[PDB]
Amino acid sequence: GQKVHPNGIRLGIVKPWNSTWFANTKEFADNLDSDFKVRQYLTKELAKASVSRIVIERPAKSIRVTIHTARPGIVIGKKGEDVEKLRKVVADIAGVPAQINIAEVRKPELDAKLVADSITSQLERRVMFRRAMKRAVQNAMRLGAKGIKVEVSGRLGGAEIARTEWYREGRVPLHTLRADIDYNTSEAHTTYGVIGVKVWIFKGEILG
Amino acid sequence: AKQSMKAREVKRVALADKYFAKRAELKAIISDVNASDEDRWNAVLKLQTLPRDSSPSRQRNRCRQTGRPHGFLRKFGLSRIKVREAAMRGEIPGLKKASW
Amino acid sequence: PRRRVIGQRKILPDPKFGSELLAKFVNILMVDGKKSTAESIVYSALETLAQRSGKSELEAFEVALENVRPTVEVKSRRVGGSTYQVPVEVRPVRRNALAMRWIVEAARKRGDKSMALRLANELSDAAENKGTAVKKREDVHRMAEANKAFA
Amino acid sequence: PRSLKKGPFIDLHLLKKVEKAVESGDKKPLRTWSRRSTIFPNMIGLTIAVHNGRQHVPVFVTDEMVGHKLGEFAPTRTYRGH
Amino acid sequence: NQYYGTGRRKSSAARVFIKPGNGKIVINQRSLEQYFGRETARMVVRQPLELVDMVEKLDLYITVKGGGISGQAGAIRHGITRALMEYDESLRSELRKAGFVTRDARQVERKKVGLRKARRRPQFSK
Amino acid sequence: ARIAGINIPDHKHAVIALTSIYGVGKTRSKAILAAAGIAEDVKISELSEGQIDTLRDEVAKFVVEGDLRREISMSIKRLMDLGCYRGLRHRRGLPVRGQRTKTNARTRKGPRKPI
Amino acid sequence: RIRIRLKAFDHRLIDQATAEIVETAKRTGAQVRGPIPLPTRKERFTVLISPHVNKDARDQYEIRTHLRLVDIVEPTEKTVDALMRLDLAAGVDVQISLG
RNA sequence: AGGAGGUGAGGUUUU
RNA sequence: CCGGCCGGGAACUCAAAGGAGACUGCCAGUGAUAAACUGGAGGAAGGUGGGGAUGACGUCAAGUCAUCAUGGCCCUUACGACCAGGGCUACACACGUGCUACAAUGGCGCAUACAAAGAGAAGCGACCUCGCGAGAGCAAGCGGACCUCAUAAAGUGCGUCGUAGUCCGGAUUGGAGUCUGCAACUCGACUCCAUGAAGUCGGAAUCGCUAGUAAUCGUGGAUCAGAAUGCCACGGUGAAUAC
Ligand SMILES: [Mg+2]
Ligand SMILES: [Mg+2]
Ligand SMILES: [Mg+2]
Ligand SMILES: [Mg+2]
Ligand SMILES: [Mg+2]
Ligand SMILES: [Mg+2]
Ligand SMILES: [Mg+2]
Ligand SMILES: [Mg+2]
Ligand SMILES: [Mg+2]
Ligand SMILES: [Mg+2]
Ligand SMILES: [Mg+2]
Ligand SMILES: [Mg+2]
Ligand SMILES: [Mg+2]
Ligand SMILES: [Mg+2]
Ligand SMILES: [Mg+2]
Ligand SMILES: [Mg+2]
Ligand SMILES: [Mg+2]
Ligand SMILES: [Mg+2]
Ligand SMILES: [Mg+2]
Ligand SMILES: [Mg+2]
Repeated sequence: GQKVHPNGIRLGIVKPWNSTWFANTKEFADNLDSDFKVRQYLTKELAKASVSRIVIERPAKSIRVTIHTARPGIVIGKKGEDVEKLRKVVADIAGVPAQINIAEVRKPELDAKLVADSITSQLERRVMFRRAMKRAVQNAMRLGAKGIKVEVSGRLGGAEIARTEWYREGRVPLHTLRADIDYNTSEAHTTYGVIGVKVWIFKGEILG
Repeated sequence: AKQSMKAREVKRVALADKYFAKRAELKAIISDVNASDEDRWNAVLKLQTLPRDSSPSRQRNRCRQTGRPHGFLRKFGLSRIKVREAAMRGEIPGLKKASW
Repeated sequence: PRRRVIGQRKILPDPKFGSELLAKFVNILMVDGKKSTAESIVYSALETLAQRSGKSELEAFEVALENVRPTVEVKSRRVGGSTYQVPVEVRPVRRNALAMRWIVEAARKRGDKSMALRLANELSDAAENKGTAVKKREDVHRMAEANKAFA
Repeated sequence: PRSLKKGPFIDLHLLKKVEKAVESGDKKPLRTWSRRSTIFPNMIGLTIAVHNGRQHVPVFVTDEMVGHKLGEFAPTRTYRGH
Repeated sequence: NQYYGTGRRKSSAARVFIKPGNGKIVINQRSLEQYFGRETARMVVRQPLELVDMVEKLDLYITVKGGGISGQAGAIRHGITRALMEYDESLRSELRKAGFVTRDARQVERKKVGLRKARRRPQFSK
Repeated sequence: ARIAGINIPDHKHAVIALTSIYGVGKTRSKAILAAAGIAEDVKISELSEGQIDTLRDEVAKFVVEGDLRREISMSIKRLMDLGCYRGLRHRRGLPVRGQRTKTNARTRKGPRKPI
Repeated sequence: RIRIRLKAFDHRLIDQATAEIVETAKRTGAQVRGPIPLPTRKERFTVLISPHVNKDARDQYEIRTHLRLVDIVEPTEKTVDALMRLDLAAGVDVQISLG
């Protein structure tokens, strides 16, 4: 615990924010609480569908949610059977009219959240941590990424003593801010305890 | 924090919002310079009979996620740990660590 | 310190006489950044010393500084487990700094009612070759001459 | 201390109990928990056992104790030296 | 023809306007003696004019804001030097020799976390 | 130079001199001087006797050493006899206004005393 | 005689918004005083980073609320309708007043 | 670069 | 109408947006024709121009099961739930971190200049009246380069004290009061009238600091109905020394 969050340190330069709405002191707390509620609802409902990111905006006292996911067909439904329900519940929670947008995440193996969730699912399904890490690293390195690092910590293999294992392939410069670093974490709850997974992906430096 | 603590906080908020006007009237009567010396006494007599939870001074500001009383920030409505956790991921707009 | 060579910094001269030794003296005498009070005290003391001794303020300060100035100082060598205090010649800048520091300490230890009066009396005594400042100088010289056997 | 214009503070649950006893003459030791209330002249002559935290300490109110807070006459923490 | 100069310091800013005249000085609708009580400030402001003999030939009007007495004096001196450089441009080689052309850059260092001051670390004991 | 039964120094100014009495400070000295029409740059000496007489008359309006201490002692004894918390703290020799007794209570505890 | 204040968190998004507003004004009118930058609100927070005993380790965050002002001297009815008509992206709030 | 002359807490334990 | 106030201006500070610039780029010398080192030419900055964030595989089975999540154990008419009072502020003591000081480079009285950075809608609270004073009343303005907080202080000039436990020191204590808060006793803050302790530069030993740094002087903010000498930032004066 001596490392800083790359996504939090690259907010100003490269990485965008997950919430681009404006308010004042009187509304900031309420907006953050509503965003937390809707994010908790979405991450609990769309668990099967590979969901990557949720951006929230509040223009003209209305809420615009944009879900970047890898399974738009099952996220939406047959002809709007689930997206309409999601819009209705989001509008009911926020007290304002809602507009939901869907974005497709091409190359799902290059997204930190999806890979971390897959690793967590495999760990809770009793798949080998080393095998999962090697498969994920190889897939992410062959689909066109310039570097990947995967770390797994805590009660590996049902042992009585925790440990921290990790794999690296390529280059993952964390001290370079202009570098396009995608980082995320995940937690698996197995009968032997809790296991933490962290993923860093490098997508090339940015100029501008 | 604790479900009991959160229930106490929400009950106190509801009572304060219910009895805000009645207590304000009594406070105005007490603070009024030109008022009956017996009416001003009956004002405090009636005021001290109201439930103590109906006072804004008895409700503590906690985190809307956990309920931690210490480290609370009013603008964000969360504790210091949760504010940092949200900022590092980007849920809070324009909250970037800087230097000068 | 250990590696770098320290270049000196520009020191602003005083306006009353256009010198730099007076500016260094008022900087040494200054505490908590009270440069205005230090300058006023120094100017009053210099005026009193000049009207006492007939000389000018700058000449009186120079002769007092020359009288207080030492030439050698005892320092530890520590070849092995030995506390050998070996004498060595002192640069003029450090001589002036030590003289000013000793004058300030003597003025502070003086029992008069005003710091300006204490400083003026100490400067007069230094010019007349007396006082605790010249006693400290004599003690340093005696220690150096006792340790003269060490090169 | 308390603002002079507001006046002394006293709880109704003790005010009623003392104003009844004033005419009732039931000088048996009353019991109370409100040690934050002032002492009125009508209380003089009665015995009140006030809650110090564990039990009720009895106090006989006198003339010299009017403006003093009631809780001042009941020790809270036991101490006898080392 | 009115020449202009600007000077800065830690937190001060001074605009100086120079005109050919008889050396009178106006600062914030006042005078140098009434404004700067200490004469070290007067020495600082007149130092360029003492270095190059143009005291009794330039009437100047100065507006200053921010900082303290020394900061305002330094900003005024810098503005006067810039105005003189605009006036003649042949005095730059001499002013830079004494250090008047070069611009002050020392600023109040910010306070940090865990230290009672900019560099004053708290006391240590085992 | 004798006021209220005590002696008063002569080389000091009137305001400082009046503060030597138990119950008179700078405010109660300046008020007396203003009421009696006496400046503050003058000393006890260099003054007539009518000024001192009217100064004593104006001082008599207040409470001074003879009655000042009696009132304080009576209040302390009343508190101790009543048995209030403040009176008990005075009996024990501890701060009465509300402070810390774990550390930094030397003024009431007296000098340091080990086991 | 009509003043609009725009507050945002991005100096580029607010610049785009005020440029669009200036273009709309130049289309449906003229005599625009131009975008004038107003002082930025630097709101700073200092929080702890450990859930336990660590005082010297803290994180300092800041929020830079950028502010712009636009004044229009010929507020025609069509210009006012278009200004109320057009909407801006999130993260920018616009207050419109007459004065 | 080769040959010659010296040259270190005087002591200070256990875990 | 003496106040940028009112016509007026895009010149200036300044408010922010985009750019230039500082990169060993040149000159001379040394260096193994190199890297590299010393000086100076220009230049606002010369060698990382200053400061800050950013803290490599890893140790300390280091800390947090009481931010939170969670494997396992534990009670489920109580290790759960509600309320009143008290306690977390005790006290023969020992320790750390800081504040006030021990005094003339000063205390006190009058007069008078120069700032920066921030907060404000259950809020900031002008002007005026009253109270010596904390503050009370009517009541504008401001969601804020506009209005309030908010007078900056140290500083300077003119006087007094004249080396004393002092016109230093304000501890402690008594009385009378103000504000917030249903409710200031055990325990809030502040004002006035008095009281005016110990202390006169501090033992072994030890701490921080190499420049706008140390030292010193004020200001603001988070927390908060009210409650910091603490914490986080801001500027004013401003060093000595480094063989
Ligand atoms: Mg870190
Ligand atoms: Mg780096
Ligand atoms: Mg829980
Ligand atoms: Mg509270
Ligand atoms: Mg600390
Ligand atoms: Mg420590
Ligand atoms: Mg206390
Ligand atoms: Mg043994
Ligand atoms: Mg050079
Ligand atoms: Mg352990
Ligand atoms: Mg525990
Ligand atoms: Mg405690
Ligand atoms: Mg004086
Ligand atoms: Mg008045
Ligand atoms: Mg003064
Ligand atoms: Mg005093
Ligand atoms: Mg007093
Ligand atoms: Mg260093
Ligand atoms: Mg508060
Ligand atoms: Mg400072």
